[PDB]
Amino acid sequence: XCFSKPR
Amino acid sequence: PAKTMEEASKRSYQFWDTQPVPKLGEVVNTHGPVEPDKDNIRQEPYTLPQGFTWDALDLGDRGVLKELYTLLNENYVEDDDNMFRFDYSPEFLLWALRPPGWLPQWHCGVRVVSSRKLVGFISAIPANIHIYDTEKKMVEINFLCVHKKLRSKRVAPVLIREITRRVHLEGIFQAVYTAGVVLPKPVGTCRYWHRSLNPRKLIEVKFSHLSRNMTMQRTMKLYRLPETPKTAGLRPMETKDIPVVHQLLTRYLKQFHLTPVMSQEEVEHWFYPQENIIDTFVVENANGEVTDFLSFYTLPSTIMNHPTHKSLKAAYSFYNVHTQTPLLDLMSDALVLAKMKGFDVFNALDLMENKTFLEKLKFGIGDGNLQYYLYNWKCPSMGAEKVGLVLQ
Ligand SMILES: CCCCCCCCCCCCCC(=O)SCCNC(=O)CCNC(=O)[C@H](O)C(C)(C)COP(=O)(O)OP(=O)(O)OC[C@H]1O[C@@H](n2cnc3c(N)ncnc32)[C@H](O)[C@@H]1OP(=O)(O)O
Ligand SMILES: [Cl-]
Repeated sequence: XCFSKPR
Repeated sequence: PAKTMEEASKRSYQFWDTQPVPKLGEVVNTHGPVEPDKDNIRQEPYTLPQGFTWDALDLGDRGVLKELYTLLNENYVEDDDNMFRFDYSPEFLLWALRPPGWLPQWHCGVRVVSSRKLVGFISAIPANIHIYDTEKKMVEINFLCVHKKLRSKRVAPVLIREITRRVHLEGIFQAVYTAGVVLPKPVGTCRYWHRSLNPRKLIEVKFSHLSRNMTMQRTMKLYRLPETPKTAGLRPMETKDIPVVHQLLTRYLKQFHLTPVMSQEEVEHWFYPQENIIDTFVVENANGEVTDFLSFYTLPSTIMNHPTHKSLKAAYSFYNVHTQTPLLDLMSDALVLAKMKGFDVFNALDLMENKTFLEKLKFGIGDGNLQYYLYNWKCPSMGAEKVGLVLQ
């Protein structure tokens, strides 16, 4: 539901 | 949109102010509906802009399923910098959209009248939800999508109102959903974390890049994994395991404040392994007793505008239940299994007890918050570690 990638 | 609570404080929500949700600003000290159940429901579908029509999608029609795949593959959620887009497969969509109790009218599409092109979608599936001391029949809302050429034209508020109407017609008045944007009003805020499995690929596609200061060599060695899991008696879930997986999950989830309440049929649907959709492994011990299980689902993404790498293969932590095997050992085996199956990255939220293993297993914190929301239900917010609910 929400596309994350490493901070 | 507003992705932080900062940019959201500075916004006015013309649509969400009309809806039975709490205000962003207020803080909640009560438990219960925002408004009473309606005993008469609008019979007519809401009006769409001229040239568009409602169409309920029969996903049993392979051609219709493919139209939905294409709409989502081209227009659904992207990362913050427009580098990756979710690429839900057709078979995954069938899994997520036809659980027990699914209704065809809750697969709510929008089409162009002339061309019949699918340009909008929203869905609802029924679920029993345990929220603090209350259990409610609800729907889960998923896959809200408006074609890119049709955006910023109020189509999304109409899709929300129309699925609300169709859910009300069936006597359900609460819903649960998630989003990467901040809206009135999150019941909990979770953070995605990422575990590199194929760090080479992840860096050449700029999903991640080298921590300072580290070589590609150090980075690979840091993320290497065993070639086989370590836990004794780990094996794929089978039909005979459905009751005990149901029992384990039910007891494990009682310790959290927002959870699903699954029937045994729903347990079979959500956990019985399907290649390229959902993987579930149980621990059968030396006495033949199933004492733990781990699960993760398959959700790849399109890599946009890239000449050589077209897709990222992501695994997502689903539900992990431990009663004898340490959670850390369970999740370490999940990483190994994902690596074996060809996944490039393993994603997990910081909900349930995941914070106890994320850093130790070398997850890196992501840039994405996943907000959890209830519709027409007022209750105190909770910390991520009390959220015991995972959606697709
Ligand atoms: C009882 C049953 C009840 C069931 C209903 C329960 C509620 C379900 C609610 C939906 C749960 C979905 C769960 C999932 O699937 S979360 C996934 C959301 N999907 C995507 O992000 C796919 C890619 N994006 C899109 O396709 C479009 O940007 C969307 C579809 C978002 C339209 O976007 P567009 O740019 O064309 O906007 P507009 O001009 O049409 O309309 C603007 C209004 O839309 C509000 N908005 C924007 N994004 C979201 C969002 N993600 N959730 C809820 N509301 C959202 C926005 O704040 C504004 O309201 P306000 O700012 O004026 O107040
Ligand atoms: Cl269907």
